[PDB]
Formats: sequence, C-alpha cells, structure tokens
Amino acid sequence: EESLDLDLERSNRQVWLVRLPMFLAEKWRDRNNLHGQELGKIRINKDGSKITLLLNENDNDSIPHEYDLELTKKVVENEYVFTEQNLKKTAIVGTVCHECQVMPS
Amino acid sequence: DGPTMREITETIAEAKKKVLDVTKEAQANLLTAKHGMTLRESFEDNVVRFLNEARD
Amino acid sequence: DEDPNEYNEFPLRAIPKEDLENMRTHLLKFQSKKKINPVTDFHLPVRLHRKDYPWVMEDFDGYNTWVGSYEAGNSDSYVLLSVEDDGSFTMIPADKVYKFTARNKYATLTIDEAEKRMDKKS
Amino acid sequence: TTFRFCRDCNNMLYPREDKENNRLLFECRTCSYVEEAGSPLVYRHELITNIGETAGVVQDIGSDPTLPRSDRECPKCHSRENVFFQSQQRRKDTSMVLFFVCLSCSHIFTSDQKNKRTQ
Ligand SMILES: [Zn+2]
Ligand SMILES: [Zn+2]
Repeated sequence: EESLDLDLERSNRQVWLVRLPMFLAEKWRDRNNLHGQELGKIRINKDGSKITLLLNENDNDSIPHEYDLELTKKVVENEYVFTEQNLKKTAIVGTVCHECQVMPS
Repeated sequence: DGPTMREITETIAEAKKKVLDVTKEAQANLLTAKHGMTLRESFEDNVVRFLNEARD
Repeated sequence: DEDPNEYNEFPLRAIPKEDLENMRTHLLKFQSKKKINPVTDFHLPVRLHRKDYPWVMEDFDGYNTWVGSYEAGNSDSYVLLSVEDDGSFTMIPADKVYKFTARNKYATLTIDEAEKRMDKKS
Repeated sequence: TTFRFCRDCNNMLYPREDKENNRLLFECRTCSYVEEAGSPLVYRHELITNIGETAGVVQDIGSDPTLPRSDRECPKCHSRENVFFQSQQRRKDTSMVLFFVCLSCSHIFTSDQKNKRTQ
C-alpha cells in the first residue's frame, strides 16, 4: 500500500507474548496445518488466576501433562508486534498486553 | 623426662591461652595499637612473640 | 482432584501453517525510558525501512528516529498468542525480536566538532 | 549521595543553581529537562569508610560450611545459633571486630566493646 509505511496499532489490539520451551514448540510443528494444527488447549482457572497449557491427546500418547504458566509483568518496556507479509507490507498488529512463560513439565 | 614432658606440654598450654586472651581482647576492639602500627600488626607481633617465648 | 470449580479452556490452534504473514511476526520493543507513545497525533504516521539490516523507524520529520537491532536467540522461543472473537487462540512464532533503536536527536552540527574540540584537548 | 537521572533521556543529571530564587536544580545536558533537588548535599567523599563491613550477607549465609559458629545469645531472638566473620572491608588498618549473623532472626550483632552499631 503506501510503500515503506507502517500499519494500524491505533486500534489498540491486544495480544499475549508467551515463552515456550523448545521441546514443546517442536511438538507443535508436528500438528498438521490441514488439521488447523490444533495443538491443545489453554486453561484459565480461577480461585486465583492460573493458566496452563495442555497438549492434545493426538500429539502424544499418554496422559496430557499440564504446563503451568508464570504470569509476568510488561516490564519497563513497550512491546509491539509488527508483521511482514510476503507482499512485504508492514503492519503494526497489536501491543503486548500480557507476558507469560510456559514452564516445562 | 616423663615429668619434663608434662611441664613442656603445660608451658605450650598456658601460652596457647595467653594468645586466645589477646585474640578475644582484639575481637572485642579493646586492643590499643603501638604508635606507628596497625591494630592487627600490633596483635600479630604479640601472638608471634608469645609463641616464641614458649618454644624457647 | 475433583473439579468443584470451573475452568475456561480455549482451544489453541497450534500455529496455523499457512498464513500470509505466517512467515513474519516480529517483536518491536521499546525501552520505557524512550517514552514512545503510539497515541500521538504526531505519531500518526510512521515508516519502517531497512537500512542498507537494522530497521529504521521514523515519524514525520522533526520527530525521533529509532534503529532496530536483532537480539540473540535461546532454547526457548516466543510465540504470539492472539484470540479470535470466538475464544480460540491462534499462535504464531516470533520470527525475530528487535530492540529499538531510535534517535534523540539534537545530534546535528556536532559530534565531529565536539571530538575535535576534545582533541584541541589531549 | 543517591543521584537521579533524566526521565525522557535516562542520561545523568548535572547540578544548576537558580540564581534568582536561590535554589538547587538538576539539569539534563542531552535534553531541556530540569528538576529541583531533594537534598542540599551534592558530593560526599568518605575517607574513613564503614561500608563494606557487612557485605554479601545473603540469607543463605548459614549454608557456607567454611564459616565458623558460636553459642552467643542473640540481642533480638536470644538464639545461641550464629555464623561469624570479620570486617569484609579489605583494608590494612581494619579492626578484628566480629560480626555475628543469627541462624533464625538474621540480625547482625557485633563483639565491639568500645562502640554500639545498627548494621
Ligand atoms: Zn534528558
Ligand atoms: Zn536472633
């Protein structure tokens, strides 16, 4: 579009930044795109905020183990995500509202 | 001699305490350095001097 | 144990393989000290250009410029999680993380002259 | 001392006197920032230091086997369980005063029978 321009963060879209263990990501790659690559689900538990990640049964044969997430602060920093398409257009997609680390299990 | 060895052991024994006594005195900050010497330098001098007085 | 409680769990679409910018989702990070505010009438415009490659970010002239440099990697990696209107989450791997990386400015008509004065010092 | 930085630059602050209202400020030499001073003290030398004596007193201090123990009753919790060391300020002059760290209340007491401390 306008060349060399950046796109639209003004919309204030929020996204989460999550640190994942290398092994888990490796597993995720396995999921088929055709499937839509549903890796598993995220659980939000109350009685305090607890968030965990569990792999889909298809991913591994065993009992799915929950991976606890440690919520973290934004830190004194502003993190924004920008994307570059094949077209090489650049867009300012969203701001990182929350940070989290998925612990290995 | 058997008793000379008892007498020697008890010479070192008393010097060993005399040293602990100056150490306890130095740890309690009551030690008063000799003009032109560290509080520590002054202490080590005493320790070294007692221990030699003893060996002799 | 038994779950007397309720959990809200969302399906996670492990990263869709085919995305237009599947290839590039990047992180642009600014230090809080820089005090960059995206909601600025001034910062309405913004251009991002590769410097020939650090990225160069610039607003309209008269505004600060930032340089973006790439951070080192690790065993763990970051994914961007976005949520669809339907609760489902889609995750995308971060291609690269850049620390920006801007100007000041007040660096014109100086630098080279100051060093020279400094030399007039020794 | 304890000095501040410029919000906006993060660059350090240089003192400027406001000749008119007879007051001290802190200017930034990279931008147009100025802020009034908290204290009148700008520079402190300190030749006869005491900062270094009780350094590296991590709560894990008890986990050092190299450290010696004593049956001295604590001024706070009265516990006869404590590790001890000498002034960690690695100077020649330095006194052989001992610092005892409680294996319960974590309070630092000394053997100094000349003076009374709080560090
Ligand atoms: Zn400044
Ligand atoms: Zn105590």
